[PDB]
Amino acid sequence: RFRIFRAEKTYAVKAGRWYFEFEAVTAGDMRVGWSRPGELGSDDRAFAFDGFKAQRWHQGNEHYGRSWQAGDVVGCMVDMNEHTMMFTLNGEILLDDSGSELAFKDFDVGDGFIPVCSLGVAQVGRMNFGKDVSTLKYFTICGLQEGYEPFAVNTNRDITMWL
Repeated sequence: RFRIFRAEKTYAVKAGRWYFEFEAVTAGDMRVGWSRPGELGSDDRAFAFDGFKAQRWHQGNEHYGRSWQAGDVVGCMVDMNEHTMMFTLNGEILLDDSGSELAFKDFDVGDGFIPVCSLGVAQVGRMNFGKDVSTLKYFTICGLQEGYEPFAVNTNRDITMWL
């Protein structure tokens, strides 16, 4: 079986610019990206980078970026206002075959998104939401100046209020 990891769904983002990292400890079959709350990216429920085969997945697959080596770190960026997603591999922005840095675009906000990843057999990968921002490895190279916030910024609050 595959192991699927996701942020707590209450923390889904519907606006703003958000960043997290995924360390590929092994270099095989894993995927990482953004999931709606409710084969990652084979359907409409997630938008994912496949660093094993160098593909972007949403409702199907296309070549995008390049494959990881063990120890590489993927940066995952979503702009919920412009409706775009980008990925970096060791800080370098990945492109599709048309030369675009927009991994995905023009999606509907719906109920928002949470970070997600999938780990296949014998795979090891770790999401870092940046609660300790200094543990992010490539955020200062690409993410910080561009105005993306570490996803942990959205998960520090644990109280809600009504009336």
